[PDB]
Amino acid sequence: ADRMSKWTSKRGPRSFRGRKGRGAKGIGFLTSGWRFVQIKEMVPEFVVPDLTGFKLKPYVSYLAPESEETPLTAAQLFSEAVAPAIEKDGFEPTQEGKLFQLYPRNFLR
Amino acid sequence: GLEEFFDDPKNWGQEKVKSGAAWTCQQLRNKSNEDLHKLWYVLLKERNMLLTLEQEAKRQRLPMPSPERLDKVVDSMDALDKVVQEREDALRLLQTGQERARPGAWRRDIFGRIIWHKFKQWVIPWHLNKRYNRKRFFALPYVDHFLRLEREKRARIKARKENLERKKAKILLKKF
Amino acid sequence: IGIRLTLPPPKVVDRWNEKRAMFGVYDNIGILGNFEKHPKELIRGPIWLRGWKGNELQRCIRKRKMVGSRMFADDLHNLNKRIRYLYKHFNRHGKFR
Amino acid sequence: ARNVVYPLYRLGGPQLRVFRTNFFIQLVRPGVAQPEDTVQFRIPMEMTRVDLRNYLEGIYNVPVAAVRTRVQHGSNKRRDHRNVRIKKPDYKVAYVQLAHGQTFTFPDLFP
Amino acid sequence: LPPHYRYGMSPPGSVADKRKNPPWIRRRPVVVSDEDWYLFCGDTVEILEGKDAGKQGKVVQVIRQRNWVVVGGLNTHYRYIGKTMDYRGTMIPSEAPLLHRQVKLVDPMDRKPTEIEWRFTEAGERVRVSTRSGRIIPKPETWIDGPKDTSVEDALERTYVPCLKTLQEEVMEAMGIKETRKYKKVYWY
Amino acid sequence: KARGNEYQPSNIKRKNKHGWVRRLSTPAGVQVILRRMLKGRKSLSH
RNA sequence: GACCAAUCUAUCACCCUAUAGAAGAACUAAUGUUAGUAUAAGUAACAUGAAAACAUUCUCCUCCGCAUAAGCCUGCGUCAGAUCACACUGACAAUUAACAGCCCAAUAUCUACAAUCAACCAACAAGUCAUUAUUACCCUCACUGUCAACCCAACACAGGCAUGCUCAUAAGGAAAGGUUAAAAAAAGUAAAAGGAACUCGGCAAAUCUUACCCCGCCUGUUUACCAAAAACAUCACCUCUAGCA
RNA sequence: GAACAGCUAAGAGCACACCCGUCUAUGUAGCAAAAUAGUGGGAAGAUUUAUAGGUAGAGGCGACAAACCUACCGAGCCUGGU
RNA sequence: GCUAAACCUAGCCCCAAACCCACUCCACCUUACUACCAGCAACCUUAGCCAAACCAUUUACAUAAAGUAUAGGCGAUAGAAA
Ligand SMILES: [Mg+2]
Ligand SMILES: [Mg+2]
Ligand SMILES: [Mg+2]
Ligand SMILES: [Mg+2]
Ligand SMILES: [Mg+2]
Ligand SMILES: [Mg+2]
Ligand SMILES: [Mg+2]
Ligand SMILES: [Mg+2]
Ligand SMILES: [Mg+2]
Ligand SMILES: [Mg+2]
Ligand SMILES: [Mg+2]
Ligand SMILES: [Mg+2]
Ligand SMILES: [Mg+2]
Ligand SMILES: [Mg+2]
Ligand SMILES: [Mg+2]
Ligand SMILES: [Mg+2]
Ligand SMILES: [Mg+2]
Ligand SMILES: [Mg+2]
Ligand SMILES: [Mg+2]
Ligand SMILES: [Mg+2]
Ligand SMILES: [Mg+2]
Ligand SMILES: [Mg+2]
Ligand SMILES: [Mg+2]
Ligand SMILES: [Mg+2]
Ligand SMILES: [Mg+2]
Ligand SMILES: [Mg+2]
Ligand SMILES: [Mg+2]
Ligand SMILES: [Mg+2]
Repeated sequence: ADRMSKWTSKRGPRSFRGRKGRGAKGIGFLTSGWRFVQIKEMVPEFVVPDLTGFKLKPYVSYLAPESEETPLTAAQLFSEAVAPAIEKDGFEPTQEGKLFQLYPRNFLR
Repeated sequence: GLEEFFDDPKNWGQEKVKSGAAWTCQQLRNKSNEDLHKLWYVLLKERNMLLTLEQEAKRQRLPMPSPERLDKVVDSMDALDKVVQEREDALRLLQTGQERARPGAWRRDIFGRIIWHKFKQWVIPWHLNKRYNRKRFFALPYVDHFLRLEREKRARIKARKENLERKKAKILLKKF
Repeated sequence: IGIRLTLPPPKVVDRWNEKRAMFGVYDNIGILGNFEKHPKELIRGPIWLRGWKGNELQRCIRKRKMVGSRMFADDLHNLNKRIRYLYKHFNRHGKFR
Repeated sequence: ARNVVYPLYRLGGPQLRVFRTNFFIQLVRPGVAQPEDTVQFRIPMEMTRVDLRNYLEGIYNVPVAAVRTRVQHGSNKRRDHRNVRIKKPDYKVAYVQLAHGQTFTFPDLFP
Repeated sequence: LPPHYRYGMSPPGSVADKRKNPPWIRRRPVVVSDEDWYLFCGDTVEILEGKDAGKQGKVVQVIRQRNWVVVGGLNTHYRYIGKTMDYRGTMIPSEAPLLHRQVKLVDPMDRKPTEIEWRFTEAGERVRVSTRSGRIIPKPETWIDGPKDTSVEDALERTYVPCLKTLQEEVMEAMGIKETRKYKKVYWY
Repeated sequence: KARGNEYQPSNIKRKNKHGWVRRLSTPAGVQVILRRMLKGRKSLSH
């Protein structure tokens, strides 16, 4: 009997305690006989490259110069990638069957 | 290895570190994608190390040598994330001209307030999903009274703030 | 104790203020301004009244029939309650009858 | 990552990738002296067991054998002058166990 | 922080400041305006009120939150710092703030208290200019690399190549990972 | 007998008798939640 | 009818006063409201078993204690300061699943002989547990609960709380702050002769008990919170209504 | 779904747990805005109870107590008319 | 002299004037802050207190005309336009 007490998994009964739970993000499902199925495709794979011979460092030196901030826009990217437009003197309009679709967020981060 | 969770043992017990200057936005924009990913990974490792050091210091009941480095690492991570988001937004605008990565649309719930409904992504269409069918979207007429009451409360708050600013300006003028 | 102790600061008062020095000016324009504007239009106040004394109940009915069309819900309800109470207290309660 | 919508894998979809991880992790000192080669970790909420396993195996390459996570509850018996409750931030805890009997010991600082 | 925060001499992040202004104070906020500030930290100023009404010094701190300016070696009040134990201890002359107007800026060679204007010059653009004459009053006022420091040229290589290739796809192509599977269409409601 | 003990706490019955679903099924609970939001309370319903 | 304490307004005042405009304009009381403080009052209520090297030992009680569904959320462990002395104030971290929860692809389709040691004996209240053929399916250990002296009664409340367990022991606790025992009351031990003769009543405590009248079939329920019945209900009888999904 | 020792031997009898409280005494700003012991009736059945859902006032329910419906029900409180 | 006594600035009411707000990141109608899979939903004469000493028909939601006509258990009252 508390309104300010935020409802969580440490309050309700066994049913709601095991149903809700913290941000678990369902990775698989159950198969009748309480036999969870770990879908290998849904398990994330941390793509970590090799940090061999890295030049930069997580900290910069104050001796470096200072430059103005200019948020990149679509016009600048178009002006940069302007090779075929000038050669006229390749584009992906429809990307429904593409690997990582742009408009519908299908790629993680 | 687990040794990466801590800095150079030679620096253990000094209350001073020589490292600062966070990665600005222009410096991150002037870099490739692989270099940006490597820098992000190194910054994440440094953040993990600094968080472990902070927890150890809190457990040992001692102050921090210099959280400025942690603040600068967090700022650099935020700047890298913002640059990546801006690049993705530019690519999306040049590919389809669609605003906001996550799709959505405006809708009217029961309260009537125009809320930006967020898509949950499903497998089956909407004309047969039992759960989504229950999530109706209409305010009905009787909620007009509550909407008018909320609008009147907002107008009262705005008028109160305006009179407050006017009285403050009058008092300031009286003082001089 | 109810009475305070230390006296107050010197309440400065500018008798020759911009409003005081011009208070009552440009009034009575009708008797000598070939009658062009009534003094009742000079006062700056409510819109439902601007040159009519009246009374409490009468002023309330005026504000209702002149501003009630754009008044808030709670304000309109309070005004109606006040009008009804004033009517019940005037046309029934009282003395000399 | 954390606080980000994931792509629902139907059936014949590609392998789920995770570029530029958001959530972080940090180890702490054993509370009641844990067994050998048993490292503790304070994991946020949006993180599972296999997630941490892959995270470690990909970043630090630590030969993680078994993991056993759990959620901890934050204190809440404290009020300010306003008589308002204060719930500390909750976090998940894990007990990673190295393989091959590497035998790891929690290092100490501030000599 | 809550509104009407009486900014004291101590910064808004010290133990003394927190002890002075606990989270249950409701004092009377002092009235202060004056957005075009000009008194910076380290400027030759001259006091014209109270003690040392003429002696020049140097500004140390400038708390613009309440229009306060601290000068070095002027308007100092003595204090028994700490004292740790129950005895004499040691006395130190602690400075005090001073509101603007009363404390004006000092000229280079003239060395007199005069008002400064914000004239838009051709140098781009607004700069201090005395009233008695020109005199552009200037503003007031080494790092060896470390183990985790980048450099001076690595951060200016400019390796970005604008190409519609996406970061995820580029990383996948660089790492050599292959995935012939296709992403079937999904619903969004 | 002791009449100072009538409360039998149970999250199930509590959420079933005063739940968002039950408060939005009928217009009664809708008006209740609207009035609560207009009043300015922190918690709208259990 | 004659004056007048306070305020704002327009008038020279300016160690506090005058002319006119206004009343939310003037308190010994309305078992009036808010804040502190007298009054019974330092009176009623109150705890902490003993020795001691504070290691440890001794005396007594126990229908209580163990784990769990319901319920709470860190609520007598450490670190420094606060004090019947402290569970009080700030940091420390716990509680890691194998126990329980989080659970079932479709189409036609069918389970007459209950359980009660179920075989003798059977009975009425007729009863809790099953699958057949085809299609497609082959990746497998993800998430939550795990503490305490604990829940609901405004209190640290002789009060209320289910399941499997020895119910007195391997669990669980201390009725006596220290002195004397004035008066009154209550819970217990015994009583020289009577055993109900004070009392409207055999109404507390002990025997353990014989024969009657009224009413109620007997069980069961009622006015939770003063009346628990000679009232309420029916196994038995009887009146009326209804020819149907 | 759960509970009902044992003893004598059937909506049988005594009696554990357990259900309610006919009576005394204490309490009456107390342990309690309804408590403490036995004498009390039942305790394989009109029996008690853990969980969930349904019956809401011109109403529901009611082995009629014109009783109960969140401490005060000859009809619980709130809102707006008041 | 213990306990006490005062500070006034944050903000409030009136109209005078415009017509207001509203998605960075995940989460929210199932048990709200829950990534995930086969089924009806809408439009309703408001009553009532009170006054006629009860009470049923009755009782209110710029200026002048005018509180006139008119309606009214023709009594308490209501009350327009050209
Ligand atoms: Mg009580
Ligand atoms: Mg008085
Ligand atoms: Mg009295
Ligand atoms: Mg009085
Ligand atoms: Mg007395
Ligand atoms: Mg004791
Ligand atoms: Mg436990
Ligand atoms: Mg004593
Ligand atoms: Mg004898
Ligand atoms: Mg005798
Ligand atoms: Mg006698
Ligand atoms: Mg006699
Ligand atoms: Mg007798
Ligand atoms: Mg007998
Ligand atoms: Mg009978
Ligand atoms: Mg009674
Ligand atoms: Mg009785
Ligand atoms: Mg009967
Ligand atoms: Mg019968
Ligand atoms: Mg009796
Ligand atoms: Mg009495
Ligand atoms: Mg009986
Ligand atoms: Mg019996
Ligand atoms: Mg028995
Ligand atoms: Mg009622
Ligand atoms: Mg009346
Ligand atoms: Mg009447
Ligand atoms: Mg007209």
